[PDB]
Amino acid sequence: TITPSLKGFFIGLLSGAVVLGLTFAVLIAISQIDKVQRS
Amino acid sequence: PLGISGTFNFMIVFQAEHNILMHPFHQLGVAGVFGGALFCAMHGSLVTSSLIRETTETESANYGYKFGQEEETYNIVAAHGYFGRLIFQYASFNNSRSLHFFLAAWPVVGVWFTA
Amino acid sequence: RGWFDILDDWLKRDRFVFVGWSGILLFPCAYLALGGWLTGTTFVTSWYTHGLASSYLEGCNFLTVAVSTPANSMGHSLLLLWGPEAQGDFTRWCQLGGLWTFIALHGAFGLIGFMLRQFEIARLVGVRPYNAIAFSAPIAVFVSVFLIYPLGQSSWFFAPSFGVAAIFRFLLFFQGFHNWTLNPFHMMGVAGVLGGALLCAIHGATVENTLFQDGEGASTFRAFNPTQAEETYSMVTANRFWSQIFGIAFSNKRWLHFFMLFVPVTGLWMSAIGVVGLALNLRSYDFISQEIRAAEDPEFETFYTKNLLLNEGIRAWMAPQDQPHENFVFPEEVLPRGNAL
Amino acid sequence: METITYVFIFACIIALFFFAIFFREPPRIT
Amino acid sequence: SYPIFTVRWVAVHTLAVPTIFFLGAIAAMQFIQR
Amino acid sequence: DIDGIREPVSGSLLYGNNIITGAVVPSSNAIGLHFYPIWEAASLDEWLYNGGPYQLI
Amino acid sequence: DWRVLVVLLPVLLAAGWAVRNILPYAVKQVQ
Amino acid sequence: GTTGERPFSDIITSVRYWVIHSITIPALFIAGWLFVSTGLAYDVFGTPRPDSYYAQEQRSIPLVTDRFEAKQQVETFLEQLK
Amino acid sequence: MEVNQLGLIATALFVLVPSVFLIILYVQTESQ
Amino acid sequence: MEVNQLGLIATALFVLVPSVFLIILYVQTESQQ
Amino acid sequence: ARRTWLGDILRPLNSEYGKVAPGWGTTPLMAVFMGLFLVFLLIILEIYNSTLILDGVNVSWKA
Amino acid sequence: GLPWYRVHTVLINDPGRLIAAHLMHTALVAGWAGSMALYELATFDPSDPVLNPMWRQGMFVLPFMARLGVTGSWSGWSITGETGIDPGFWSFEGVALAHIVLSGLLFLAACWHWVYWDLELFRDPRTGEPALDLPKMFGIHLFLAGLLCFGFGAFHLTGLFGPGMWVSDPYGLTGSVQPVAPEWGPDGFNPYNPGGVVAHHIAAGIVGIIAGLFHILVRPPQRLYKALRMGNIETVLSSSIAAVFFAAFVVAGTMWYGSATTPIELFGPTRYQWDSSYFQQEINRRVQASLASGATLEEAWSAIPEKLAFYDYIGNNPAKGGLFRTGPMNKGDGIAQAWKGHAVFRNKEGEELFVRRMPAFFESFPVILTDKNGVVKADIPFRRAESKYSFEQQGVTVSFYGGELNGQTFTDPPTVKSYARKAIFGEIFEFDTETLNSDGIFRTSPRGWFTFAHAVFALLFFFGHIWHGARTLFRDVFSGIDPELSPEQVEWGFYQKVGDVTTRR
Amino acid sequence: EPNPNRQPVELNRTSLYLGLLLILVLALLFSSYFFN
Ligand code: CLA
Ligand code: CLA
Ligand code: CLA
Ligand code: CLA
Ligand code: CLA
Ligand SMILES: CC1=C(/C=C/C(C)=C/C=C/C(C)=C/C=C/C=C(C)/C=C/C=C(C)/C=C/C2=C(C)CCCC2(C)C)C(C)(C)CCC1
Ligand SMILES: CC1=C(/C=C/C(C)=C/C=C/C(C)=C/C=C/C=C(C)/C=C/C=C(C)/C=C/C2=C(C)CCCC2(C)C)C(C)(C)CCC1
Ligand SMILES: CCCCCCCCCCCCCCCCCC(=O)O
Ligand SMILES: [Fe+2]
Repeated sequence: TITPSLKGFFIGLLSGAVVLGLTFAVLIAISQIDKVQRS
Repeated sequence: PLGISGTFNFMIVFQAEHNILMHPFHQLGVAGVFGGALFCAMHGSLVTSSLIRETTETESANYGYKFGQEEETYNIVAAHGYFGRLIFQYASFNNSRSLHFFLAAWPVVGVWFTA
Repeated sequence: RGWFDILDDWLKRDRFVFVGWSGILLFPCAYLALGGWLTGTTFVTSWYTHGLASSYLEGCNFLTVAVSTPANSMGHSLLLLWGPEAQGDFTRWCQLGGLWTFIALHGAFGLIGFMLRQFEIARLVGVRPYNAIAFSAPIAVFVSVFLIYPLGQSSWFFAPSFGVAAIFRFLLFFQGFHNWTLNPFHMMGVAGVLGGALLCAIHGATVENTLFQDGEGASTFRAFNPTQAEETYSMVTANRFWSQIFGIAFSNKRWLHFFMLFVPVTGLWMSAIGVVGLALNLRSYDFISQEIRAAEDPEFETFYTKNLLLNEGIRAWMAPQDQPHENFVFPEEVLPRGNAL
Repeated sequence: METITYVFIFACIIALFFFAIFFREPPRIT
Repeated sequence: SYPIFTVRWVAVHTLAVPTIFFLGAIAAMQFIQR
Repeated sequence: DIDGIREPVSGSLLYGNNIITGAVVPSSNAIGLHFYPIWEAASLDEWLYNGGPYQLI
Repeated sequence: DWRVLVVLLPVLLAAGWAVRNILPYAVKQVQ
Repeated sequence: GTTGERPFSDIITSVRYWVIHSITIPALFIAGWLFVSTGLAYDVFGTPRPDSYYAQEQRSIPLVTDRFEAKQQVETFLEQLK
Repeated sequence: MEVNQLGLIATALFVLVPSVFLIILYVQTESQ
Repeated sequence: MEVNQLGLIATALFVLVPSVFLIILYVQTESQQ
Repeated sequence: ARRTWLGDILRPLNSEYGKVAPGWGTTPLMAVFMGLFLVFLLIILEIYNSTLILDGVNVSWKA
Repeated sequence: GLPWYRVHTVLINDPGRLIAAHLMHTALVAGWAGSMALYELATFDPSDPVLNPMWRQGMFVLPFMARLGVTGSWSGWSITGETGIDPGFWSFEGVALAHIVLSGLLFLAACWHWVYWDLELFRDPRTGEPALDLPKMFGIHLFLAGLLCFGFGAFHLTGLFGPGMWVSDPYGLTGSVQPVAPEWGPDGFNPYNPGGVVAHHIAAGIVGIIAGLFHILVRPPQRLYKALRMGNIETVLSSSIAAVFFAAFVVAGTMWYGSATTPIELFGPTRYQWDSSYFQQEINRRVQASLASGATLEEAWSAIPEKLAFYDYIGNNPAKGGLFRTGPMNKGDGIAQAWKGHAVFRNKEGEELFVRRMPAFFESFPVILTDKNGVVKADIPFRRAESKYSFEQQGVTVSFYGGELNGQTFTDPPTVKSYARKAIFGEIFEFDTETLNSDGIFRTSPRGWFTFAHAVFALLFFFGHIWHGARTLFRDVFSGIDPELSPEQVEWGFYQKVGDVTTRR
Repeated sequence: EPNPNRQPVELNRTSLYLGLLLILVLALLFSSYFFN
C-alpha cells in the first residue's frame, strides 16, 4: 500500500535527484568548455 | 557584590530594572567579546597554520622558535593566501601592523561601550 | 583526463570567489539559510506557533523580528515541505514553522560545507589546517544548542528562535529554568570567551607598542612589508615589559599564537558539554547542603538562595505566555511576589 | 573540612604564583 | 578585455537583486496603518 | 545587612558558603553613599554587620 | 493573478533593458 | 595579483554600468514595493493582516495543537474569521 | 553543613593524581 | 559496619604520598643512565 | 625478526602491502551501494520521526 | 623529547606493541565490567521488583546482563521476582567471574606481545619494514564481524541455541526473557518491534559476510588508496572514530526515546511517557472499564496494579534529576514502599477537582486545581490577603481509592494541602526516607545517566575524528610548512588552478 | 634485542607551572560541586 507520506517521500527523493542532476550537468558542461591550459 | 553567585544576582536585577539585554551598548559589548574571542582564535589558528618547518615530528613545534631571533617563524604570505581564498582577497590583511591594531581595537572599543 | 579530472580543474580554478568541491555543499546551503532568515523575518508570522508577531510586515523592528520555532505539537518533526504536516502547501509550511527546520538544517550542512572549505583550501595552498580545527568549536556550539538541546526536550519549540530578542528570551529561560549561570561548564565557557577577548586585545596592543621604527612617518602602518624577513616588533622588549608589569610573559611566539587558538576554542567546547546536559534537564541547579540548612534555618541566607527566588519569579511570570500550548492559568494569588511590587 | 579544602587549594595557588614568577625558566636571548 | 559574466558576477547578483526587492517591500511597510 | 532592613546575608566560608556562593557583601543600604571607614564605627562588630569591608576593599 | 504580473513587470522590463544594453558584449563572450 | 575579473572600481565608475542599473535597481525596488502594496505578501506567506489576528470577540490565540491535523486547524481558524 | 562525605577524597585525588603525574615527568626531564 | 569515615582518606594518602615519592626518585634515576 | 609457527601460517594474509587495482577500479560500484545505503538510512530515520508513515507500522510502545 | 601529549605515538610503526597496547586496553575494559557487576551484586536489593526495581537502585550493568538473558543469581533469586531458581553457571556472578578471568588472560597476552614485538609476521617480505596490509585486515575483520553478527541474531536472539532477549508488554508490567522470531516485513524497522532486532542481525550479518569476502579478495582502486592514504594506519583511526561517534549518537537517541532494546523495566520510563500522560491514560482506561462492569470506585481503583501506578509518578521521570545529585533514585525521594491510593479532590459543592501536574521543566510548581473543563477552582495562594480560591474558602476535601488509604477521606485543610502537593507529582506513594538518609530531591535514572554520558562522548569523539582526519591528510606538513614555499603558489594570478604548478600564466 | 621505537619524554618547567595551575583552578572550581 502506498500511503500519502510515501508519495511525499518519493516526491522529495525525485526532487533531490533532479536538483542534484541539473547541478552536476551544468557543472560538467561548464568545466568541459572553460578548460585549464597546461604547457 | 564581590562574589561568584553575587555577580549573577547583580546581573539578574540589572536586567529587571534596565532591560540591559535590549541596550545597544551591551549589544556592542557582546559583539566586542564574541568578536574578540573569534579574532583571537582566527589569529592564533592562522599563525599556527603557517609555522615554518623547523623541527622533526618527535618534538614540539614550539622549539622551532628561539627567544629573540630576528626572523619571523611563520609565513604571513601563506596565511594571507589561505585566508584570502577562504573569503576573498581583500577581506584579508597582508599588513601585520594593521592586523594587530585591528586585534587591539575591536574588543577595546566594544568593552568601552558596554562599560 | 576523465570528466572528473576536468570538473576538478574548473572547481579549483583560482578566481575571485574560490569554489572547490566543498562549494557544492557550502554555497547552496549557506545561501538558503541566509535567504530563509531574511525571508522569514521580513514576511512570516509566528501567530499560529507562538501567538506572536515576528516580521517587519507585522510591525516588528530589527530587534524583535525572528524566525520562531515550530509549535510544540510538531514534536521533533523534520517538517519537510512535502511531509505529512504541510503536504506540499508552501503557505501552510510557513505558518506551521517549517522555515525554522529549513534554516537549522540547511545551516547545519552549510557549516559542514564551510569547514570542508577550510580543509580543501589549506590542502591546496600547503598550510597546516589549524583554522579548520579551530572552527570545530562554533560547530559544537551550534549542534549542541540548536539540535541536541531540543532533541532532548519535548520538541523543536524549546530550541532558540532565530532572532535578537528571541535569543535574549532564550538566555532568560535558561536562567530561570536551568540555573545555567551556576553551571561550571558555562563558567568555563565564559572564561574562554572573556579570556579570548583579553588575549585578542593584549596581544594587538603589545605588538602595536613594541614596533620597531622602520620608517620616518608618524603613521607606523606603512613601515611593514609583507615579504620582509624581520619581525616587525620587539619580542625581547615586550617580554621585559610584561615580566616587570605582570610577573610573567610569553617568550615563545609559537606557544603564544597556539595559546590564542586554544583558549576560546576550548571555552566553547566546554559550554557545549553543559548544554548537552541541559538537553536532559541535568542541571547544576542546587546545592543540597545549602537547601538542607536553609529549610531548617530561616535566618540562613546567601546569594545562592536569593537567586533561586529570582528564578522562581521568572518561571511563574513568564511560563503562561512563553508556553501557550500548556494552557497555564495562574491566578494572581498564586504568583510569587515580594512586598509591595 | 570543606572550608579547609577550599583554603588549602587557594593557598597552593598563591605558592605557585611565587615560584612561577621568581623561579621561572629565565628567558635567554640566544 | 574582461569577461562581463563570471562566477563572481553570479555571486554578487544572487545577493544584490533580492536585497533591493526586499528593501522596497520594507519601505512600503512603513506606510501600513492598523 | 546589605539591604539595610536588618536581614543579614551570610557571605563567608566559615558561615556556610562554598567557593561558588560566597561573597564579600556590599555595605548596608542604610549607609547609602556615605563614607564608612573603620574609625566611623562604634566597634569592629558594628563595622562588620553593616558591610564595612566592602567599602574598604 | 493580476498582482503576480504587476510585481513581475518591472522585473521583466529591468531584465530586458539590461540585456539590450549588454547584448553585443555578451555575444562577444565567445568560447 | 589579480584573478582576472574586471576591477569593481572600474565597473561602478563606468557609464555603461550606471546606464544599466539606473533601471534595474528602481525596478526591483518598485517590484518589492508592489509586492506588499498589492497585499500579495500576506497571501503568499499566510501572515495576518491587522484585522485578521482575532475574531471580533475572541481573545484566544489560534495555536495549532495537533501535528498531523495542523494544516486543518489553521484553515478552520481562518474560516471562523469571515 | 551537611556536605557529601566522599567530596573530600574526590577533591583530594582530583588534585593529587594529575599533579603527581606532572611532577614525575618534570623531574626526570631535569635529570637527563 | 560503622567505620571511621576519615579512615578511607587516611589510608589513600598513607599509600599514595610515600609511593609517589619513591616513583619520582626512581624515574629520574633511570633517565640519568 | 622472529619466526614462529603461527606466524608462518598467517604470513600470506599480511603479504600484499601496497597492492592496488589500477585506476578507479570498483569505485562506480561503491557509489551505487553508498547511495542505496543513504536512501535506506533516510527511510529508517523518517519512520522513527513519523515523517514517513507506513501501513501496519505503528512507531509506538503499543507495538 | 616527545611532548607528554604524543607519548603513545611510539606504537605507530610497531604492530606487535600496538597489539600489546590493545590487549591491555581490552583487559582493562573487561576488568571494569566484572568489577562493576560485583559491586552491583554486593549492593542490589532483589526483594521487590515492583516498587524497588534495579533502575531505582542506580544499577547500570545489571540491566545489560538482564537484557540478553542473564536473570538469576547463584544465591537463588531472579530479577523477575522468582525464588528457588538454579541459573547454572551463567548467573550474574558467573558473568562477572568470566570477565575477571578473561581480563587476566588478556593481561598475560599483552605481556607476551610486548616482549616479543619483533615477529616476522609484522614485516613486509619485499622491503623488510614493519607493514600492515590494512585493506586485507579490514576484509578479515569484517568477515568475522559478519559471522558473529549473524550467529547472534540466528542463535542467541531466536532461541534456537540461546536464551532470547527481554521483551515486555507496552506498559512494562510483565517483562521476561523470551525467544524472538524475526520480523521480515516493514514493521521490522519499527524501533519498538523486537522481531526487527532479530531480522536486522541475520540480514546485516549475511551482508557483512559477503562484504568481508569482497574486501578480502578485491584490492582497493589506486584512486581511493591515494585519496584516503590507505598505507597510513592513522587513516583507519580517523574513520573508525567517525563510525564510533555515529554509533554513540544512535544509542544515546534510542535510550532517550525508547526502543525494544531499552525496555522500561530495566532502564525506567522515558520522559516522553510523562509528557503524554502515557501511563495515566491506560490507568484511566482500566478504571473506566471496571466502573462499566458495575464496580465501585474503591473496587475499580483497587484493581490497578502498584507497578502501573508507580510509572505514573514524576520521580521516575529521568528528566527530573540534577548533574551533581549523585547516586540511586532511592537517595532522593526514598525507597518506595506502597501506593497510598488514588486521591480524588472535591470542593464543597461536590464537584471533582483535578490537580494540575508538574511539567518536567519546573523545579517547583504551584498547586492549582481545575474542574473537568479546566477552569481554576482551587489553589494554594501565595499572597493571602485577596485570595479567592483557598482550600479553606472552597471546602476542598480528599478521598482515596485503592492502595493503603483506600476508602479514607480527609477534610482538614492542612492535610488536604499536603496531599495536593504530592498529587502534582502524579500518583502518591509511601516512601522509606530513613534507610538511605534520603534528602528529598529527585535524581535521574540509568536511562538519564547513560544518555548523558554517550551524547557527551559522541560529541567529543567528533573532535577526535577531525583531529586524526587532518593529521592523516596533512601529514606532510604536520611539523610545519615548506621553508621555501613559493610566493607564486600562494598569491593570486600566477596559477590558473590553485596549487597546480603546471597551470602557469 | 632492544626496541628501536622508544623515545624520551619531556616536560619543561613552564609546562609544569601551566599544568599545576590548570589542575588547581579546576579543583577550586569543581570542589564546591563535589561537596554539594
Ligand atoms: C547541497 C545542496 C543541498 C542540500 C544538502 C540540501 C539538504 C536539504 N534540503 Mg535543500 N535545497 C537545495 C539544496 C540543498 N538542500 C536547493 C538548491 C533548493 C532549491 C530548489 C532546495 C530547496 C529545499 C526545500 C524547499 C526544502 C529543502 C529541504 C532539505 C532537507 C531534506 C532534503 C531531502 O530529504 O532530500 C531527499 C533527496 C535526496 C536525499 C536525494 C537522493 C539522491 C539520489 C536519488 C540517490 C540515489 C542512489 C543511486 C542508486 C546512486 C547513484 C550513484 C551515482 C554514481 C549516480 C535537507 C536538509 C527540506 C527542508 O529543509 O525541510 C525542513 C525542504 O522543505 N530544500
Ligand atoms: C529485513 C532487514 C532488516 C531489518 C528488519 C532491520 C532492522 C533494523 N535496522 Mg538494520 N540493516 C539491514 C537489514 C535490516 N535491518 C541491512 C542489510 C543493513 C546493512 C548491513 C542494515 C544496517 C543498519 C544500520 C546501519 C542501522 C540499522 C538499524 C536498524 C533498526 C532501525 C530502527 C531504529 O531504531 O533505528 C534507529 C536508527 C536511525 C533512525 C538512524 C540514525 C540516523 C542518524 C540521524 C544519523 C545522523 C547522526 C549524525 C552524524 C549526528 C547527529 C548530530 C545531532 C543531530 C545529534 C532496526 C532494528 C539502525 C539501528 O541500529 O538503530 C538502533 C542503524 O543505525 N540497520
Ligand atoms: C568473549 C565473549 C563475550 C561475551 C559473550 C560477553 C557478554 C557480555 N558482556 Mg562482555 N566483554 C568482552 C567479551 C564478551 N562479553 C570483552 C572482550 C570485553 C572487553 C572489550 C567486554 C567488556 C564488556 C563491558 C564493558 C560490558 C560487557 C557486558 C556484557 C553483557 C552485555 C553485552 C552487551 O550488551 O553487548 C552489547 C554489544 C554491542 C551492542 C556491540 C554492537 C557492535 C557494534 C554495532 C559494532 C558495529 C561495527 C561492526 C564492525 C560493523 C559490522 C558490519 C555489519 C554488516 C556486520 C554480556 C553478558 C556489559 C555488562 O553487563 O557487564 C557486566 C558491559 O557493560 N562486556
Ligand atoms: C558511561 C559511564 C557510566 C554511566 C552512565 C554510569 C552511571 C551510573 N553509575 Mg557508574 N561507574 C562508571 C561509569 C558509568 N556509570 C565507572 C567508569 C565507574 C568506576 C569509577 C563507576 C562506578 C560507579 C559507582 C561506584 C557508583 C556508580 C553509580 C552510578 C549511578 C549514579 C551515577 C552518578 O551519581 O553520577 C555522578 C556523576 C557526576 C557527578 C558527573 C561527573 C563529571 C564531572 C563534571 C567531571 C568532569 C570534569 C572535567 C575534569 C572537565 C575538564 C576540563 C578540561 C578538558 C579542560 C548511575 C546509574 C552509583 C550507584 O548508584 O551505583 C549503585 C555508585 O555508587 N558508578
Ligand atoms: C580510539 C580512540 C583514540 C585513539 C587510539 C587515539 C590515539 C592517539 N591520539 Mg587521539 N583523540 C581521540 C581518540 C583517540 N586517539 C579523541 C576522541 C580525541 C578528542 C578529545 C582525540 C584527540 C587527540 C589530540 C588533540 C591528540 C591526539 C593524539 C593521539 C596520539 C597520542 C596520544 C597520547 O600520547 O596521549 C597521551 C595522553 C596522556 C599521557 C594522558 C591524557 C589524559 C586525559 C586528558 C584524561 C584521561 C582519561 C582517562 C584515562 C579515562 C579514559 C578515557 C575513556 C573514558 C574514554 C595517539 C596516536 C596526539 C597526536 O596527534 O600526537 C601526534 C594529539 O595531539 N588525540
Ligand atoms: C527560503 C526559501 C527559498 C529561498 C529564498 C531566498 C534565497 C531568499 C533570499 C532573500 C534575500 C537574499 C534577501 C535579502 C534581503 C536584504 C536586506 C533586507 C538587507 C537590508 C540591509 C540593510 C537595511 C542594511 C543597512 C545598513 C545598516 C543598517 C548600517 C550600516 C549601513 C548599511 C547600509 C549596511 C526558496 C526559493 C528555496 C523557496 C523555499 C523557501
Ligand atoms: C592476572 C590473572 C588473574 C587475575 C585477574 C584480575 C584479578 C583482574 C582484575 C582486574 C580488574 C579488577 C580491573 C579493573 C579495572 C577498572 C577500570 C579499568 C576502571 C576505570 C575507570 C575509569 C576510567 C573511570 C573514569 C572516570 C572517573 C574516575 C570519574 C567519573 C568519570 C569517569 C567515568 C570518566 C586470573 C586469576 C583471573 C587469571 C590468571 C592471571
Ligand atoms: C504529496 C506531498 C506534496 C508534494 C508537493 C511537492 C512539493 C515539493 C517541493 C520541491 C522542493 C525540492 C527541494 C529539495 C531538493 C534538495 C534535496 C537535496 O539536495 O538533497
Ligand atoms: Fe600575532
